[PDB]
Amino acid sequence: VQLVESGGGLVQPGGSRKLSCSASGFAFSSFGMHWVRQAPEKGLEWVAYISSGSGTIYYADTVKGRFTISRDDPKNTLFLQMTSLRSEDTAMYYCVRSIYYYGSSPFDFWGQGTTLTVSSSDIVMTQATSSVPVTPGESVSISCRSSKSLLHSNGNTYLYWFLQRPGQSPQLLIYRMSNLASGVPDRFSGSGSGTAFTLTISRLEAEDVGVYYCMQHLEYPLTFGAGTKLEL
Amino acid sequence: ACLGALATLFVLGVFVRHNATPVVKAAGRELCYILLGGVFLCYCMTFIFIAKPSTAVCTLRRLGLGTAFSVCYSALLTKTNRIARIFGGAREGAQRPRFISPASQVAICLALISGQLLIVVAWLVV
Amino acid sequence: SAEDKAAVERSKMIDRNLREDGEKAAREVKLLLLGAGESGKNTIVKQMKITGIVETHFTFKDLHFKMFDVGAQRSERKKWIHCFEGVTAIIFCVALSDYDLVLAEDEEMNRMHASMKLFDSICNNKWFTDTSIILFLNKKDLFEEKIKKSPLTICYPEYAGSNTYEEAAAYIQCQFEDLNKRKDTKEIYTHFTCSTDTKNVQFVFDAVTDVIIKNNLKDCGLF
Amino acid sequence: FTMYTTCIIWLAFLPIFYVTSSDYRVQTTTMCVSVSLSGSVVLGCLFAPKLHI
Amino acid sequence: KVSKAAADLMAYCEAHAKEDPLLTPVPASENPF
Amino acid sequence: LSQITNNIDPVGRIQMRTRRTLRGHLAKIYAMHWGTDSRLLVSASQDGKLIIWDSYTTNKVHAIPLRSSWVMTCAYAPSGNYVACGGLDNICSIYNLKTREGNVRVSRELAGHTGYLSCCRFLDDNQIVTSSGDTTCALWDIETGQQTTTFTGHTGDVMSLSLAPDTRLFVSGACDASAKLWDVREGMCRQTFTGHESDINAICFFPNGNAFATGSDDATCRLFDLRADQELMTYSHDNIICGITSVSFSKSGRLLLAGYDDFNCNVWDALKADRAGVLAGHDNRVSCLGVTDDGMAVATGSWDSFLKIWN
Repeated sequence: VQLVESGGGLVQPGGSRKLSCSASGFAFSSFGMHWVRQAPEKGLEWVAYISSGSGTIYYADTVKGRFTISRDDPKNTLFLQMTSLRSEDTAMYYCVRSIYYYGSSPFDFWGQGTTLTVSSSDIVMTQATSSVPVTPGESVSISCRSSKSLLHSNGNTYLYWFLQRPGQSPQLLIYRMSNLASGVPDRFSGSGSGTAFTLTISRLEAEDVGVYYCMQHLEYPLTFGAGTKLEL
Repeated sequence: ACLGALATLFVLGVFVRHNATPVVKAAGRELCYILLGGVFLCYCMTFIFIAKPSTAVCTLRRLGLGTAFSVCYSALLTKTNRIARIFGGAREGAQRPRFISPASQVAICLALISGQLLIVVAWLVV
Repeated sequence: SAEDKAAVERSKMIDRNLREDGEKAAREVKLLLLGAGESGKNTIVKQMKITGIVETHFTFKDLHFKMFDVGAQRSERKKWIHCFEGVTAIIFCVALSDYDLVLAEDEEMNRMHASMKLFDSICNNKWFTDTSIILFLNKKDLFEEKIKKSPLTICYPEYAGSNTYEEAAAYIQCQFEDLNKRKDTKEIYTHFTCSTDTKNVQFVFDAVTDVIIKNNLKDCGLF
Repeated sequence: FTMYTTCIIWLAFLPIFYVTSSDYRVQTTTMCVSVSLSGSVVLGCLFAPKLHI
Repeated sequence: KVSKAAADLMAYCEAHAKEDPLLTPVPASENPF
Repeated sequence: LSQITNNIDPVGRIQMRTRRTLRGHLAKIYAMHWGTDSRLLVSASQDGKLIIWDSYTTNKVHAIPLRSSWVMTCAYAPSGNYVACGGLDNICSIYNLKTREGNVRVSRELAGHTGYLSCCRFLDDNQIVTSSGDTTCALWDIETGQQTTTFTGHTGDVMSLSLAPDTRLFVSGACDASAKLWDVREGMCRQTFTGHESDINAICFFPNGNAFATGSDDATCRLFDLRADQELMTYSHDNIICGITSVSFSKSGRLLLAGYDDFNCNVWDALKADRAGVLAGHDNRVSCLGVTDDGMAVATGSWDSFLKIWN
């Protein structure tokens, strides 16, 4: 149930350290894990992914051949080796679980992660807005675009929405842009065509200051984008 | 060789005449059939060895000798493997071991014969 | 096939897990138990290591035995037996001393007659034609005492013989082994059981090994 | 037992042809009788239950 | 009456027969199976 | 009445082939209940497992073990969140599908019967109904795990149960050659139908909620209504001797999907009373016929560990 990370601190570019994410309270042998990081100035970016049960491997374009990740089900741990570190990797690494099947809820629960500082084909998707003032209780309708048509052969779109509250884990809001996940109220309504997407929120509540992010799962590269922040 | 072929034909006939008896049912029916075929092919090879040597006849010799030996060897190997199965199955759980059906054993011995033919033609083309 | 790759990988993983579980289950031979009420069930299920039916599992000589005691079943036998295909053998527990007694169901039929009717019913069905039966004979000392006290002529009128235990046991060995239509595919293994002669699991072990060997040979036509 | 007998027959016939391979003028004639003896040995191994019945 | 029930069942089977793929030649391309 | 049903034009000989070959089971299949979304189905293995198969992509998602090795039947919730399992140990386990921190976890074990769970069904998320083997097809709850209504009135034992789209009534056939129409509200039996000789193996229900068909082991099917109190139509065959073990209806109700023990199934016509098509292709006898709510798939659960969608 919990996802606790440890092993952070000040490191040197090109050094060595051991990072793990301890998790207990679920079937770790039937849940794929991600390592999506969050930079303080740059949006999230997925780097690596292991299938459920030490299966297939998924990497990014600028990481293939540099990083190495292993898992241990009897030990229930994740072994990460950080080598050839650059001065531009300041981010918040997460230990997020996911399961994929018919009607599943991928990226349901996200980890906490630890921070670290240092001294001195591909699918891309753009956003619409950056930071606009939104008053609570106005039925906000957020829009988003894409660079591809979400018209897969199965007959459903692949657009997940996430929100990072201050000091709170980036929990899931809605999966497949048409089915609400667990832990959210019955106020989000997602729709749109294969290219453009929209999400209406009526009867807003307090603490709605998190930034919204979108994610597509048509291919291996997972890009969140810049981010559309909401003000008071 | 003619006497051996006659004996093989007679024993094959007396095997196929009565098949409901447990004597011929204990060993593999298809296995004993292919073993008798391999013995008959050994006798045909003995016939061919005494003939006018020709490139076609000589290639037929080179293939048929190995084929006739390998058929008998693979039939005996399959029979003894089934005997190892009956010996080791009672010690383990109550499950049907892999490759137990008669057609599966025919496929296995035919694959062994095909491998023998493959290696003999791979050395023949040189 | 783009986003469904994880689904197919999880399907293959759980399919490998199901195949492993099925191979582990096939390693455990399944046996059922039948008989009358209190026919010697506790004497054989209490020596092993171990409403609805009871299912126990015990390892012996690197072999897992899964015993299924039906016991009390309010429903009729025609239903749960009709859906019991895939078993190696069955067990029939009876007590030879239950020949002078009458069950408290009709006060007109003998307990041995009811056991013979149950045997003829479970041996003349389309589901237990290739299944063997292992007969357990519980409380043989009670049967010896009864045959020393009773001449057995009241239970079987057509029987004729002296007053002893060996010939009566032999007649029992030839009374439950002829109700079946054939003996080539319906082999029967009979064994005695009492307070003494502990560790009778060797007999059932030999019997299950023999029946699974005969089944594997009949699969390939070797039998 | 018959398989072991056939195997020792093979192991006994192998040096026979290994030493008779010299002077191939007679080896070309002994090949036929050697193959015939091998076929007869296999026939005996197979028909021992048939010969007993 | 049994005739009224039979007529009602026949009317229901004839009126809802358009949305039943078991009685109509559905194309195999657009069908998921 | 049999004269007014002879004027309808015959639908003719219909022939349908298989769509998906659900391979992976290594034991017998006794019940394969279908969901409401016409996409997922559940299948009850016989060794230790219960697999919720997919129909379109044909890929398994949850193959969950059970404490009971023998699973007599299964039921899939209309919401797709819980599943009910039969068996002989009188434990109708309710597994939670959409659970947090895990794949599938058991919610409650339903105990308190003496027969055997033969056919479970779900009225809603919580209020569920079972059909035990000791002539007690009582209703159950999930929150408390105790019975609320007990249905009696069958002489022998019951081994079949079917619900209604109205969810207020449900008919169930027992092994005494009688199907009783119980009401969930009052708990009593509205009417018990008579006219068949052999036992009722499995029973179906008409889509509208005014008729049903029972599966008798006498090679005879009957179309019995709810307000007529009389058998309307019968379907018999001469060149067969085995009886139907599972009956189902399509989205319209004309195609009666019957499953015999001839290692195949048949499609009867509810008006012409003639065998439209024969669905062969099973090595063993079929045990269940699951038709979707929209007639998009007709799955079969024959004992050969093969689920064939004949649509």
